[PDB]
This record gives sequence, structure tokens and C-alpha cells, in this order.
Amino acid sequence: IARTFYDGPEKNYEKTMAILQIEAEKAELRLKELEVRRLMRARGDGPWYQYPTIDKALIDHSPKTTPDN
Amino acid sequence: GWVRPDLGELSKVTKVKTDRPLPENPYHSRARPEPNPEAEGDLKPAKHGSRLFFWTM
Ligand SMILES: CCCCCCCCCCCCCCCCC[C@@H](O)O[C@H](CO[C@H](O)CCCCCCCCCCCCCCC)COP(=O)(O)OCC[N+](C)(C)C
Repeated sequence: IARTFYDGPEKNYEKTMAILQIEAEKAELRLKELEVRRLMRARGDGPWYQYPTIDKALIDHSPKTTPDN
Repeated sequence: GWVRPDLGELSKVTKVKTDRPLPENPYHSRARPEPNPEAEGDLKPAKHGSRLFFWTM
């Protein structure tokens, strides 16, 4: 029965090791992403949560019929 | 010996020679804040996929 239907314990052991490594890395990445989201939304100094401002290319830099703009 | 200007001459844009230096900050502007740095590097696939609950892709 063992020879026909089942493998040795090492296969399940090392597959468990691989699964545990993947899951632990995913958990750490989730916590890191939450912290990064919090910091980026608080400071606004990252790529995320960038809200539009007025384009400076819309300004007319011409004499304006009055010396003081 | 004065000659009256012709039509369209007083409205010309002329050039003037002056020794007055060109002002550098006529608006009295402050120093502009520095921008967010940049996006750099090559794009790699997301580590372990979406990582959304039970999904492995
Ligand atoms: C000889 C008498 C004394 C001893 C009697 C012992 C009784 C044992 C027989 C009863 C069957 C046990 C249940 C079967 C469960 C096994 C299913 C699965 O886990 O096994 C697969 C093996 O597949 C087998 O083909 C299972 C087939 C069993 C299906 C039973 C069908 C019986 C139906 C009855 C029909 C009779 C006639 C009908 C007339 C209409 C594994 O696939 P594999 O990916 O390789 O695994 C790798 C492991 N290796 C490396 C060791 C190979």
C-alpha cells in the first residue's frame, strides 16, 4: 500500500516548508504595504495619493497693459 | 526740422539701450519646494501575486 499509493515523509515535510515560507513572506508584505500606505497618505511625498494641482503651463508671462501685472 | 510721424510708427515696439541691470527676482519669490524624487528601475512581477486573501495569483 505504501509503495503503490503514497510517498515518503520527506516530500510532505519539504512541501510544508515551502508553503510556510511563502505564507510568512506574504504576511510580512501585507503588513509592510499597510504601513507604507499609512505613511504615504499622511505625508503625500510618495507616488501614491497625489492629488492634482494647477498646471503652471497655463500662466501667461506677457506684459499686461500695466507694469505691475 | 520736425517731421510728424507716419501712421503706425508711434505704435511700434522699439529697442532701448540701458546700463540698468536686469532684475533677477522682480517677484520677490521664495525658494520653490523640491519635488517628489522620481520613479526609477525596471518593473518586476509582484511578489507572490496579488496577495489578496486566498488567491495565489
Ligand atoms: C490483494 C488482497 C489483499 C489486500 C487488499 C487491499 C485492498 C485495497 C484495494 C481497495 C482500493 C483502496 C482505495 C483507493 C484510494 C487510492 C487513491 C489515490 O490516492 O491513489 C492514487 C493511485 O491511483 C490508483 O489508480 C487508484 C485506483 C483505485 C480506484 C478503485 C476503483 C475500484 C472500482 C471497482 C470496479 C470492479 C468492476 C466493476 C464492474 C462494473 C495516487 O495517485 P499518484 O499520483 O500516482 O500518487 C503518487 C504515489 N506513488 C508515487 C506511490 C505512485
